[PDB]
Amino acid sequence: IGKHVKGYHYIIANLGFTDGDLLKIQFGGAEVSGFQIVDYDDSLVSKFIE
Amino acid sequence: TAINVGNINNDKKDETYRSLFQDLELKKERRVILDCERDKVNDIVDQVITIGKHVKGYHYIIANLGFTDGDLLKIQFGGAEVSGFQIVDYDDSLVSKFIE
Repeated sequence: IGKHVKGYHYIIANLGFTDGDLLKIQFGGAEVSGFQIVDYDDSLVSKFIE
Repeated sequence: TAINVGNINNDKKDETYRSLFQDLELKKERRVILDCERDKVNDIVDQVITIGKHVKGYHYIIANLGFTDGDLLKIQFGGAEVSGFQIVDYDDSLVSKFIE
């Protein structure tokens, strides 16, 4: 329905932002904020992901 | 505003396409004609949905004899008007006896 252009602004209220597929609205123009408890940038998780 | 969309490789396809509509944003272009092979249509249609240039305000014209031969249900609920051309009439009884 196209309600993701520049003007809308969504909030993902779970501790897993990068856990689901979100590239789909990566270029729509709307803003998207979320929460991440598993910081894939932390060193321990990087050795885990490998 | 004729833009040669033909010469593009597949690896840098997403970059030159957003840059094509940030070049179509200079003119605030809301009316676009495609006139391309049916395969290159669905590629163009897809990137259009990702940037969001299919809501109420845009109008596309598909210049090929295969309007219903591609997928149109995707850009069916955005808001933009879309037009094209069809040669195969699926309401005629001759094609009906052929489709059956």
